Amino acid sequence: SGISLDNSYKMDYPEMGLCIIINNKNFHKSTGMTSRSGTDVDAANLRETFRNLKYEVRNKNDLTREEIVELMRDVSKEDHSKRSSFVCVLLSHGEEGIIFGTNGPVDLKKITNFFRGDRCRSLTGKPKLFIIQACRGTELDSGIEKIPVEADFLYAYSTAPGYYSWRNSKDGSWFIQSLCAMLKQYADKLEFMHILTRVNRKVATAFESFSFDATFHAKKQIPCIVSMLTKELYFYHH
Amino acid sequence: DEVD
Ligand SMILES: [Cl-]
Repeated sequence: SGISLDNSYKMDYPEMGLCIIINNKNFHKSTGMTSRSGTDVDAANLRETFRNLKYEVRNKNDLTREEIVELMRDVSKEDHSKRSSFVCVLLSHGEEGIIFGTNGPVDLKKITNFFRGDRCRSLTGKPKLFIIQACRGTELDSGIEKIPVEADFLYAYSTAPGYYSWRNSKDGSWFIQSLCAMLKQYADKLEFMHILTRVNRKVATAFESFSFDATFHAKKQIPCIVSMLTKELYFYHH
Repeated sequence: DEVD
């Protein structure tokens, strides 16, 4: 055959892969964590968006820290040989490096480790995407105007390190709303990083918080793309 | 608007 290039991930396997959506809205009273109103809009938006991208979506609601770990481990033990990639969306409360189960925290590292190049062989060399809508701290943005086991991972964080992440009780989170809109519009045209860059701009420009509390009013947000990917990612093929 |  002619000259061949390996600049982009092979996305023409029989299946695009799984899209696991962990939607945590209601938390155990003892944790003291509030209900995440609007998260169902996010979960529904994501399901439809990835459905159109041909992913095998599995929506899970209100999972405990134990159930999250068990789910991830079981999914990582599946045979992904015929799957092009893997997507996991986490919608919940959080802190830096942590996402909350309904009854307690789960280190993000524990979840992602199940999918390491050496622990999930059927996903080795394939893109593993973790989309996280959760806080990464308590800072507010005031605004102005052999291959590595950690390789082939992409973390599409909703907010910058150490910052709160915003969610609208009626429209859903700023990040997820934007992510889904950008995917629906550009998934058949742009490489993934370029799509996520559009998401960054949308969140950064079109949203500003409104709150009766001066401390939380007029705040801005910027998502955080973290890539360990080794190739360009296009959801379309041929 | 609420924070997570
Ligand atoms: Cl928080």
